[PDB]
Amino acid sequence: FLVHSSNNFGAILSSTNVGSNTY
Amino acid sequence: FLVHSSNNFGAILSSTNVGSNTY
Amino acid sequence: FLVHSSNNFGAILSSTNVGSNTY
Amino acid sequence: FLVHSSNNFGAILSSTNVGSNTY
Amino acid sequence: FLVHSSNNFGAILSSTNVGSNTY
Amino acid sequence: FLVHSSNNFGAILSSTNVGSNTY
Amino acid sequence: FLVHSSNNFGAILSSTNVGSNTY
Amino acid sequence: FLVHSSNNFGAILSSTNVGSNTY
Amino acid sequence: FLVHSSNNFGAILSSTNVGSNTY
Amino acid sequence: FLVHSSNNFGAILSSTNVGSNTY
Amino acid sequence: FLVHSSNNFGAILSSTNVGSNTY
Amino acid sequence: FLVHSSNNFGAILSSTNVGSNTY
Repeated sequence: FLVHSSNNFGAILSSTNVGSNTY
Repeated sequence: FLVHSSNNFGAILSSTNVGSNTY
Repeated sequence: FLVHSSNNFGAILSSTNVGSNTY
Repeated sequence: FLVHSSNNFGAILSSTNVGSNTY
Repeated sequence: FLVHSSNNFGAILSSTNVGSNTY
Repeated sequence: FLVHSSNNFGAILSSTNVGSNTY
Repeated sequence: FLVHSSNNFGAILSSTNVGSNTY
Repeated sequence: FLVHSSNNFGAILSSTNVGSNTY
Repeated sequence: FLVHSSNNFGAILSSTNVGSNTY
Repeated sequence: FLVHSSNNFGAILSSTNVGSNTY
Repeated sequence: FLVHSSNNFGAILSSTNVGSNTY
Repeated sequence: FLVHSSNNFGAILSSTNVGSNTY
């Protein structure tokens, strides 16, 4: 018997930069 | 019997920079 | 019988820089 | 019988820089 | 029977720099 | 029977620098 | 007069997971 | 007068997963 | 007159997990 | 007149976990 | 006239965990 | 006239845990 509940009521602003690597 | 509840009511601002490595 | 409850009501500002390493 | 409750009502500002290592 | 309760009502400002090592 | 309660009502400012070692 | 030279002769294996956040 | 030279002679294996967030 | 030279001849293995935060 | 030279000839293994915070 | 030279010939193993904070 | 030379020929093992704070 497993129960997983996730409730979100809030504003979420996200910025993600992955890279910009010089080889 | 397992119960996992996560409730979020707050604003979340996130910035993530992964990289910028010179090799 | 396991119960895990996480409630968040507060603003969260986060900044994460992982990298900028010169090799 | 295990109970883990975490309630957060406060503003959280975080800054994390991991790196900037010269090899 | 184990109970772990953590309640936070206060502002938390954190700064973390891990690195800046010259090899 | 184990009970662990931690309540925080105070502002917490933290600064952590781990590194800056020349090898 | 600015000169930026980056030469890489070594194998580079990288894994990056950004996310897996429950709101 | 600006000169930017990047030469790469090495194998580069990369894996990037951005996401898997439950809202 | 500025000169920045970075030469890498060594194997580099990196793993980065940013996230896994429950709100 | 500025000269910055970084030469790396050694294997570098790194693991970085930033997060896993419960709010 | 400024000269900064960093030469690394040794294996470097690093582990960094930043977080795991309960609020 | 400034000269900064850092040469490393030795194995370096490091472990860093920053956090695990209950608020």
